[PDB]
Amino acid sequence: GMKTRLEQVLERYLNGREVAVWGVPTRRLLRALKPFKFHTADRVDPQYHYVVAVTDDDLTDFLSDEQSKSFQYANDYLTFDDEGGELPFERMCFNVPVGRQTYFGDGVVGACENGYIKSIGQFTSINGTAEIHANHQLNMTFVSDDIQNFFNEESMAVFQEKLRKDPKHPYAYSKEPMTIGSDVYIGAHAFINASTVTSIGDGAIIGSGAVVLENVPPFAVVVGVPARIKRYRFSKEMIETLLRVKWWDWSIEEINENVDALISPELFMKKYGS
Amino acid sequence: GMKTRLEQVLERYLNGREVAVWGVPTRRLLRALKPFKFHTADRVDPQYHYVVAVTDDDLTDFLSDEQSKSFQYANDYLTFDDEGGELPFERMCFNVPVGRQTYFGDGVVGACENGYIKSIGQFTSINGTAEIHANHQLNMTFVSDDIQNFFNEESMAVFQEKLRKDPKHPYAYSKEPMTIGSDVYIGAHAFINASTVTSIGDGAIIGSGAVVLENVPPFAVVVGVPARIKRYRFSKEMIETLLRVKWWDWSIEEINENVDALISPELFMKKYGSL
Amino acid sequence: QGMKTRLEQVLERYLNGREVAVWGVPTRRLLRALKPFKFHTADRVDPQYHYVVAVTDDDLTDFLSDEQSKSFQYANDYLTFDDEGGELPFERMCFNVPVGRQTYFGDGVVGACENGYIKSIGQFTSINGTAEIHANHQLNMTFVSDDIQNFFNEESMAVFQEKLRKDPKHPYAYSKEPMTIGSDVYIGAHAFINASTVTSIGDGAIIGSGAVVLENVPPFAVVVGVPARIKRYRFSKEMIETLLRVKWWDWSIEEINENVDALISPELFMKKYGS
Ligand SMILES: CC(C)(COP(=O)(O)OP(=O)(O)OC[C@H]1O[C@@H](n2cnc3c(N)ncnc32)[C@H](O)[C@@H]1OP(=O)(O)O)[C@@H](O)C(=O)NCCC(=O)NCCS
Ligand SMILES: CC(C)(COP(=O)(O)OP(=O)(O)OC[C@H]1O[C@@H](n2cnc3c(N)ncnc32)[C@H](O)[C@@H]1OP(=O)(O)O)[C@@H](O)C(=O)NCCC(=O)NCCS
Ligand SMILES: CC(C)(COP(=O)(O)OP(=O)(O)OC[C@H]1O[C@@H](n2cnc3c(N)ncnc32)[C@H](O)[C@@H]1OP(=O)(O)O)[C@@H](O)C(=O)NCCC(=O)NCCS
Ligand SMILES: NC[C@H]1O[C@H](O[C@H]2[C@H](O)[C@@H](O[C@H]3O[C@H](CO)[C@@H](O)[C@H](N)[C@H]3O)[C@H](N)C[C@@H]2N)[C@H](N)[C@@H](O)[C@@H]1O
Ligand SMILES: NC[C@H]1O[C@H](O[C@H]2[C@H](O)[C@@H](O[C@H]3O[C@H](CO)[C@@H](O)[C@H](N)[C@H]3O)[C@H](N)C[C@@H]2N)[C@H](N)[C@@H](O)[C@@H]1O
Ligand SMILES: NC[C@H]1O[C@H](O[C@H]2[C@H](O)[C@@H](O[C@H]3O[C@H](CO)[C@@H](O)[C@H](N)[C@H]3O)[C@H](N)C[C@@H]2N)[C@H](N)[C@@H](O)[C@@H]1O
Ligand SMILES: [Cl-]
Repeated sequence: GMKTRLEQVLERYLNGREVAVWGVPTRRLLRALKPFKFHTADRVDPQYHYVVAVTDDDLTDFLSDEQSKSFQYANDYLTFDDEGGELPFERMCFNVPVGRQTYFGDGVVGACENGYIKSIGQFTSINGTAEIHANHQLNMTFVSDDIQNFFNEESMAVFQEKLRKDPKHPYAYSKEPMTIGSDVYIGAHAFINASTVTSIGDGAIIGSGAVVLENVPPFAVVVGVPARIKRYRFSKEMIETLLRVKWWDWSIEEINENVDALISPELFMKKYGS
Repeated sequence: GMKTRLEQVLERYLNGREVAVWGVPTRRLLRALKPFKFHTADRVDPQYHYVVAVTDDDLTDFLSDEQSKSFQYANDYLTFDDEGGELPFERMCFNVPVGRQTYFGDGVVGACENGYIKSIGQFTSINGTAEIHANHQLNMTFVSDDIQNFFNEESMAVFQEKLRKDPKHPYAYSKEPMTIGSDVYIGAHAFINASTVTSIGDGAIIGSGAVVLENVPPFAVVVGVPARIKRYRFSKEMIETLLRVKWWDWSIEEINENVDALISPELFMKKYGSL
Repeated sequence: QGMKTRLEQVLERYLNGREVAVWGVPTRRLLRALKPFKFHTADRVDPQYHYVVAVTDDDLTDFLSDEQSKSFQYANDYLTFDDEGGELPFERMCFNVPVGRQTYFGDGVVGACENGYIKSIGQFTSINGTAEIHANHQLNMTFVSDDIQNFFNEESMAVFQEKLRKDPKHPYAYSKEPMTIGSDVYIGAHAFINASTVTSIGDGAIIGSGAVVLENVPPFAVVVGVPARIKRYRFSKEMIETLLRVKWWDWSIEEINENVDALISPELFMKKYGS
């Protein structure tokens, strides 16, 4: 129903080639490949073939073969098992928009599937171990969720009605899915609570181990259990300039023309601050 | 003979059907499928077939397939590679009893296999990243465990004898394996120390990131590194009542008959006000 | 790669001209490692003629529960293909990284060896599989992303690398030594060590579960917390000094067994080696 990462890349780049499967195929992979022509990879030529590596180990083996030298990433090959891997173009993850050059792990892929995330910006870097989950209801006698597997139609109706009016947003009910900005960095073993967080601002840094229970302002650096603001990456004038310029939506050419201002915040302020 | 999750479900529900394997069969699967007829899934019909998706992606595929619309969870299908998934009936994980509708990840599966856990309650929800490990010996010149691979039988015997006497339970020696109660909730990146914890009480909530180094009282809410008690979910009076009522052992029929009391603590204390 | 996997180094050392019997579903990567050898799908296996390679841990568990495994000895006659961080009875390489005997860690630390963040990991060291070791990205530019560099032309890349190599805060662990992780070190679950700011986890160090380690851990220090702080040292300053000279973790196997009384009892260790 919803285009996988691989499905989006093939639409964009397969360009009528056949798919050369590198590695042991899976049922999920074969279903995704039914509309196209595909075969077990043997001799591969990027004029004729698109290489799908099934697992990361498959990709590792393929990138080690001399036959891969003529294949360029995403344009001519991809890994099937890496829904959170970044791409050179804006993509969808389970109906969540994800910007260019943004990566995350299966925890966040799940959070996208669970409806917890509104979007993830560009050039955002999320450690694979990050976790994003909602709270369960905290205003009933039980805290379990799978208890509802035992609920009949009537029990489940009252259960849902009280979830729906709970202002603490159990299961992120009746709140906005959170936006994760562009140029965000999230370190290892971090948690973001989907019941109380709607906003991880542009440029925000979430340090390793941080348990993030409330919104992170743009370009704030938060650490600790629970996450506290340690510092801001830039002055407020530089932050508001960054929020107006939005360099993370710049074209590739634009990124290179102004590389100097991207590596020097001082020149960035100088060029764009007024 | 320690039975997988899948074997326990097949024993209960297969009901003379044939197993239809949805996905690539692994050796762990074929060892588990030994007492049953099975084939590679092609056309399936829950009248003659119980479908075993091997991986999570296999189940995703199967459930995306139109042949699945007639298959009920656990009754007619299961994922083999999810030893921690919840079930509608009480089960074993490495001979550790697990209540109904309780789920957890591979780390807690590993804890069951390592012998760290006596039992896990009903309607308990444990994030898949939770870790439960014991301490190594802390009173020896060395802290390694795998050094013992180099011990000969006599060396190993003195090593084991000191371990068995250690009051601080390295490798959880000489202590009770821990209980995890019912209606327990454990967040992401949590840790429970198997050497120093014997019980996660009924109804406890363990916050994300919490490092749990001592017993968590029933219905306590613990957070932090290390975990400390921020509050209890219910009054002192309600906790005693809950511990007597034990709704988590109720029948499905009782859960629906008394759902009003499950949904409102206020009503629960009226209904069970005089025990 | 140019570089030998753990399995490649084990076969080189012990295969001894035998055929490889594959226990489990082979992978394309495994089949490439096995290419120069005669190999086959494990049916009946005999350690005189076969070396068993289990593909996954699940396969290893299966093999070791099969009666056919009784004759096979760890590493000498069988290994797991996909356990690059597992322990070995001899010192080995993980990518460019020396790793001592009976030392294990998980894929996070494997990745850290591949990234260039680790100089060496000592002997008899135990690292929980969830441990993470990563560096900081640049903190003195307009952006913090790394994959933005996938868009850099050659000129853009050059000014980017130029500034990075001048940064005294070591983004991507630039301009610093890769960290050494000592011998007889213990690292608990959900621990993090910052490769930008740490160059040394001393011998004997204990890093507790949940710790965020932002600076060097002295030898035999016990550190906990976010950020990690020293709770105690395992031994007195004089025994630490004695341990760092004796380096029992470099001892041979017979030495370990002859001196097991000193390894078990720090007090006897001291009377013997402390001068
Ligand atoms: C936040 C981060 C990116 C860099 O911030 P920084 O500028 O280096 O911060 P500093 O080193 O100046 O630290 C300043 C203060 O913040 C604290 N601090 C910084 N990072 C912290 C963290 N992750 N946890 C707890 N405290 C932290 C320091 O203890 C110090 O405290 P003090 O000021 O009270 O003495 C880094 O610490 C981090 O977490 N990077 C993650 C790397 C990683 O996880 N690897 C891969 C994941 S993708
Ligand atoms: C603990 C939890 C259940 C909610 O409890 P709560 O009482 O609503 O928490 P509140 O934020 O309202 O306030 C509780 C107090 O403890 C703190 N706190 C709450 N949760 C915390 C956590 N996980 N870690 C650290 N501190 C926490 C709050 O900051 C506040 O502290 P204060 O007294 O010093 O101001 C929830 O925050 C949580 O941790 N859920 C984890 C979600 C998850 O990981 N899911 C996976 C499982 S499948
Ligand atoms: C660090 C550790 C080894 C125990 O050390 P210890 O010498 O027993 O220290 P204790 O727990 O008795 O107490 C030391 C103090 O530090 C605190 N502390 C100890 N370990 C801590 C941890 N991991 N996190 C936070 N705080 C901790 C204690 O609360 C205690 O209180 P105090 O400072 O107020 O006195 C242990 O706690 C640990 O982390 N084990 C690892 C389990 C694991 O994850 N295993 C899998 C790996 S393969
Ligand atoms: N190699 C060194 C670099 O590694 C990390 O960044 C990497 C990610 O690791 C990688 O992600 C992949 O691996 C993750 C971890 O397993 C998975 O979650 C994810 N789905 C998967 O695509 C992205 N593709 C590319 C990105 N630059 C660090 N942040 C970075 O500082 C470090 O320099
Ligand atoms: N989907 C949305 C729900 O997700 C989580 O609950 C889920 C579990 O995640 C899932 O678990 C599975 O996935 C885990 C994560 O990989 C594995 O560890 C585990 N072994 C595996 O069975 C259980 N089967 C069903 C349970 N209700 C949240 N707690 C809940 O708030 C949220 O509403
Ligand atoms: N079984 C119980 C023992 O378990 C852990 O020690 C084990 C490691 O778990 C294991 O590691 C393996 O599993 C890890 C977890 O997935 C992977 O990261 C790793 N790559 C993989 O080789 C090593 N081989 C052996 C070591 N003794 C505890 N530390 C120890 O106190 C406990 O007694
Ligand atoms: Cl039952």
